[PDB]
Amino acid sequence: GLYLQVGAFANPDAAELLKAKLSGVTAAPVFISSVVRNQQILHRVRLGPIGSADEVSRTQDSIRVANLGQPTLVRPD
Ligand SMILES: CO[C@@H]1O[C@H](CO)[C@@H](O[C@@H]2O[C@H](CO)[C@@H](O[C@@H]3O[C@H](CO)[C@@H](O[C@@H]4O[C@H](CO)[C@@H](O)[C@H](O)[C@H]4NC(C)=O)[C@H](O[C@H](C)C(=O)O)[C@H]3NC(C)=O)[C@H](O)[C@H]2NC(C)=O)[C@H](O[C@H](C)C(=O)O)[C@H]1NC(C)=O
Repeated sequence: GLYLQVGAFANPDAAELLKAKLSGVTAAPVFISSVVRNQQILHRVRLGPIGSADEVSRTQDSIRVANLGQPTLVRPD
């Protein structure tokens, strides 16, 4: 499965809001992965798993149309 990251935030409310907005533009699962980085909590807003490269492309397009960020492929850890 393929995964996108749409943003990463120190403010968890910003991450939750972006997650909620993304659910309106994609059918793929949207989730927050929070990690410790540089002595702070970083809330990463991600989606997937997406089943194909073509669906990834169209999902990136939909996110840009919605002005929700510049989504990039990531691999989960
Ligand atoms: C190759 O390295 C990887 O590059 C990635 C490049 O995309 C990088 O991901 C990005 O990481 C940056 C931080 O480094 C992250 O930026 C956040 O950007 C948003 C804007 O989209 C900020 O939000 C806005 O802030 C302004 C005021 O500053 C507000 O007025 C505005 O309302 C905010 N917007 C929203 C929607 O709420 C955000 O700052 C707010 C204040 C917050 O933190 O809550 C920035 N955060 C930080 C911590 O700086 C950007 O979103 C993110 N892009 C994507 C697509 O994920 C990778 O770094 C991230 C952190 C990661 O590792 O997961 C790079 N990876 C590594 C390992 O270096």
